[PDB]
Amino acid sequence: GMEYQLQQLASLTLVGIKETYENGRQAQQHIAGFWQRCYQEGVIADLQLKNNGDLAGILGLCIPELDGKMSYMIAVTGDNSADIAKYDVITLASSKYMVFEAQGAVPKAVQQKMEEVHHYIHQYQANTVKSAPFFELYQDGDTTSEKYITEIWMPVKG
Repeated sequence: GMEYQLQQLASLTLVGIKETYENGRQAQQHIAGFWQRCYQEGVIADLQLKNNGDLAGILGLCIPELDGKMSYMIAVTGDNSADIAKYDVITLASSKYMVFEAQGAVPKAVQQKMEEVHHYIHQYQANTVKSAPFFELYQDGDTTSEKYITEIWMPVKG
């Protein structure tokens, strides 16, 4: 079902790498490959060394762009300093969130759930959702498992 938990975050510093796609659907078709490349290059290992634990996992941050484009940033919550400048180092502004769970193999289960979440918001949270970045949060585990849990954090007003 579309059960969620309300959570709130202070403003966070996110350190990572961003890719911008033409729109939401083209993003879905490139995101797995983007994760594969970051893994292959050692970017994931490097970001995990910077992970300060503010969020327990690594983020797939979805950044709706003003011109209709969709950016995806692979990132971790980190501390700010000159070092982080090699990567993109941005502030995710404080917000309340509805936090959903996708259970299943990454990326298919996450993209299925994300589609359900957008639909749920489109029907039932039209005037409560915020136009701000939203994210997938990945804990360690076996992401190929049909039992793997990914959190989906959608910003809401309040």
